Amino acid sequence: EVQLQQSGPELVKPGASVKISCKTSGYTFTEYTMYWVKQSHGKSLEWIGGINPNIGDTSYNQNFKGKATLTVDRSSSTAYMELRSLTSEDSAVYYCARDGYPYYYALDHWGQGTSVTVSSAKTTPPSVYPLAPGSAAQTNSMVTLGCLVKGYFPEPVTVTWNSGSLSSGVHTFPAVLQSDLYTLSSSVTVPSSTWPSETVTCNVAHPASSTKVDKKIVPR
Amino acid sequence: DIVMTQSQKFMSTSVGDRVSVTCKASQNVGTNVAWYQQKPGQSPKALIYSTSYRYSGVPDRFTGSGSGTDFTLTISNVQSEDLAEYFCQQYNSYPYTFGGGTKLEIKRADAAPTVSIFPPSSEQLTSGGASVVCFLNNFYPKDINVKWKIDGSERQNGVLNSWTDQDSKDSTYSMSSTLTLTKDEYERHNSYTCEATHKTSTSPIVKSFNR
Amino acid sequence: VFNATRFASVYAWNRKRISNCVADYSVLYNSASFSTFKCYGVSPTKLNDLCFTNVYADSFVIRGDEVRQIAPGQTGKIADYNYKLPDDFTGCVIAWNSNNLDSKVGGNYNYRYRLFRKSNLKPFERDISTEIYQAGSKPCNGVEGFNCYFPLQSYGFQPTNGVGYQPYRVVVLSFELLHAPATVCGPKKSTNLVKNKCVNFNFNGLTGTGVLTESNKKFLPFQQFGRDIADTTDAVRDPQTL
Amino acid sequence: SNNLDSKVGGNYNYRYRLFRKSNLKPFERDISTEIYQAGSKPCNGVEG
Repeated sequence: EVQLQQSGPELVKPGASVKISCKTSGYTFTEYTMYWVKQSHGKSLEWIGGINPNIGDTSYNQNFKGKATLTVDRSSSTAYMELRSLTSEDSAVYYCARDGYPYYYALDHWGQGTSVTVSSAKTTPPSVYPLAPGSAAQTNSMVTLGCLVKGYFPEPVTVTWNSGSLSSGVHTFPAVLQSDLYTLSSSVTVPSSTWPSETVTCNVAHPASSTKVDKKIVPR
Repeated sequence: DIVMTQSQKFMSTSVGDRVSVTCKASQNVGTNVAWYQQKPGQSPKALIYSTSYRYSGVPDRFTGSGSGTDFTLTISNVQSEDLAEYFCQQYNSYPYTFGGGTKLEIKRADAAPTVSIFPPSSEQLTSGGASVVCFLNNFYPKDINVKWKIDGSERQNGVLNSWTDQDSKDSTYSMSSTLTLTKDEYERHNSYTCEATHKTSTSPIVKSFNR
Repeated sequence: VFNATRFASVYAWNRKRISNCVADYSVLYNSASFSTFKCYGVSPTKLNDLCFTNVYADSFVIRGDEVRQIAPGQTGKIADYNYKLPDDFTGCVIAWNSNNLDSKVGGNYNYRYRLFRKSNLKPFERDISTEIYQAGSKPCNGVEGFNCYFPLQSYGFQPTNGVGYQPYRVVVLSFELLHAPATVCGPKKSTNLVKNKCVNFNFNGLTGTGVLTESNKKFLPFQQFGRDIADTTDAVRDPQTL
Repeated sequence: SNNLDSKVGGNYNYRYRLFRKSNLKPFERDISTEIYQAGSKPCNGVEG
């Protein structure tokens, strides 16, 4: 079974350099040509370059000439991409590929992808903050609640409502950037027959800091 | 290099319907183009190469035609697994120029959003800053325009937004609006409102709170 | 073939047809001017005892490491792309060291080889094409680039090269046994001529036993022997003396 | 007897003759490990 396995996600400071691997198994690594690409968040795809393992010929894109270099290790069937002079514009995922010309193809056969983010901030634990609906009967049919996070790094956090039991209309909005630190919110819909008679709480956990914090929604 | 243009970027077709994805080229690419399929978060897989041939494992409903300038990826009987991101590539001259991308959507009835504003809590009042949020849930279609008015004056700084992808159960959108500001600027004015317009009504949906 | 002035390339392997003549192989086995001599199916010295229809000699120069690829059931750049051999080869292989003959300071550029081919050759096939070899899904358009290379490559035959990299004038001696008549044979022997003595006879196309003497019989220029009324031999013309 | 006489790295014990100076006779054992000569030059107990 032909399988391409890449590395894990790397947090890196600006100006440094990283090495992204793509291990290969299931086929003859010498003949087939390997490409490398880059997909930024929300925008179109872009191509970087390609390397040939039997010879070593390279042809990079003109916008990535002083950005990335490629090396192939035939002793372990592992390719490598080394990025240099990183800036905040390289917040993207990077895939490995495989050409298919000696099989009557035009195939790329993409791998998994390594999420490489850039920042200059130490990992900060989150701080939850509840939302005031507020007091009572707003509206009379269905009342919405919520809980914010502010100032945390890195993605993601696990926002569970009522310790993972309430799931009838949970809308965890994606994270944005306001002060080089991520923030998001969540929106739930609890009917009037249980609030504020019963306790509805918001549980946000951070796997990168191992901090468990919960805040009960209080009617105010 | 070659500029591969895709128009439009959004398309909405229900299940059991015929959809056509098109993208143009700048120069004479010839025949060698491609098409891909990218699930949200997952890795892209290949669907069509050289605009007339499928791959090993893709369904037979993905057919392609066209040569020279226009290329069309037509799907006959779409499904729930058809919702992905579709790109087009060229193989004529190095470097390879990918396309823009087209996302598929499910058609739904028109529904107005249910706006909800949340003033900052007492824990925000003793923290260092304040932020008032305006949730918008279960609306269709995607086009919307939120406007934070501060006693009749539209505020533009610190007004951040965060849209969502389509829900896989009701095919509705959701979005949120975070307005960040300091302490005394929150208690400088007396009212705050979350104006949001839509095509489902002439006048925009109004909600507000005092103090 | 073995002592040619300028050999051909490997992808341009020359072939010279030999037939309708005698071939003395014993001088080669006792030449002691060859790095290797290997005959498949038959002994090298026994070649003087057999007869064949057609005999070819495929000549080319290769590096020392590629010599093992010159055999039936091999694999390599030459065994696949420049000069492939069949699985039932029963000819011969002779190796001469050309490190002092065909070597050149800075590599010998007169000799080249198809280091890249779209696929493999056939037995005794030759490919003298100069098409740019495509390895990727991109088109070469006759010129080079990403996965597009001129297939033929020069050699590094040099005095600096080692035993496995110096040139070697290779000569593969092909043989043929067709329904057509035998045209090439080894050299035959002979001896002096005895008379007035009971001895055995083994002439060019006649054998037997008896006493041999001179005679006054008048043979024709094309007559070899004679027979009596009972269809029994009673005379013979000596093949080396009329 | 591929399960008994065989061997992963090749059985050296079971061998055969490859060359000879003449034809063997019926029921004639031969255990001469002498280096077979084929040319004119002497062998003197070594291949070459």
